[PDB]
Amino acid sequence: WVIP
Amino acid sequence: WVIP
Amino acid sequence: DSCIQFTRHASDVLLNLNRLRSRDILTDVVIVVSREQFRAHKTVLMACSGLFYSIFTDQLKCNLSVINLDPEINPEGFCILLDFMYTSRLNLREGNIMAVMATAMYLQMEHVVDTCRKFIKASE
Amino acid sequence: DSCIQFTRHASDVLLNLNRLRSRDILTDVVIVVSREQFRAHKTVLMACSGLFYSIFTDQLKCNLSVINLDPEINPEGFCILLDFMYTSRLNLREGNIMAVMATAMYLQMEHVVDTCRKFIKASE
Ligand SMILES: O=C1Cc2cc(Nc3ncnc(Cl)c3Cl)ccc2N1
Ligand SMILES: O=C1Cc2cc(Nc3ncnc(Cl)c3Cl)ccc2N1
Ligand SMILES: [Cl-]
Ligand SMILES: [Cl-]
Repeated sequence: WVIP
Repeated sequence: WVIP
Repeated sequence: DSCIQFTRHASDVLLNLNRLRSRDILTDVVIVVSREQFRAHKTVLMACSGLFYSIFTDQLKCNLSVINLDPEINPEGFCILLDFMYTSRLNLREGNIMAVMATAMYLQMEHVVDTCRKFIKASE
Repeated sequence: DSCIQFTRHASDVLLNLNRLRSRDILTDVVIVVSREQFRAHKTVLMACSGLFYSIFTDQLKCNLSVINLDPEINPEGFCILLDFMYTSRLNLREGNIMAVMATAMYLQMEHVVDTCRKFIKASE
């Protein structure tokens, strides 16, 4: 999971 | 395009 | 093999599937979550969820145009997860995390369940 | 927004759509290319090709279960492009490049046409  |  | 790979292809396919969903093109099922209805493509639901994969591979349920979810399922939690299926983006907030995790557990979306668990553990 | 994004989600969706195609699950169209037939999902074809997007948004053609392509279309070139649609991997070789480029031009798959043009230019 990432900060887009 | 890339070499997978 | 000796194939070449187009890095952005999967993301471009998913973006176009979401554009078809927004315009209600070739949607073949309505998911009923209490008073709320959500139109979608059976193939995308199966590709994202262990529950939908089981439902639409069943010889009788594969032909249904309407699927009713368990009454304990929250429509907003379902909406957030349906948006994630079609975009890869999850709108996870303090006010919805419990409903999102419970819906992801029911829908069998293990990567969502995992991040909800980690976000909750950090708040404890 | 304040969304989180699952990096591998689009790739995982496409992998599952390809698994459904291989098992012939919820395929809703057969593409006829001379003597050869290819089963697929209308939504994936539309998401990958300008030609299929135009065909399946047409009010009469959207309901057809069989689509016949132009007789000049090579079945192997189509097969390679159908595999690319469902995997992001293009099996481009000296022996098939001309057929793959001509099929990609017909199918309106601009990124494929682009790499074929570059691979051909390099060989000249
Ligand atoms: O957490 C998850 C996400 C998910 C998706 C699916 N889907 C498929 N799996 C295998 N082949 C096929 Cl053909 C599909 Cl469609 C099944 C289980 C789970 N669990
Ligand atoms: O080279 C290409 C690949 C491609 C795909 C599509 N597909 C879609 N475009 C916009 N919204 C939607 Cl809903 C879809 Cl399905 C249209 C044109 C082209 N050209
Ligand atoms: Cl997931
Ligand atoms: Cl393309």
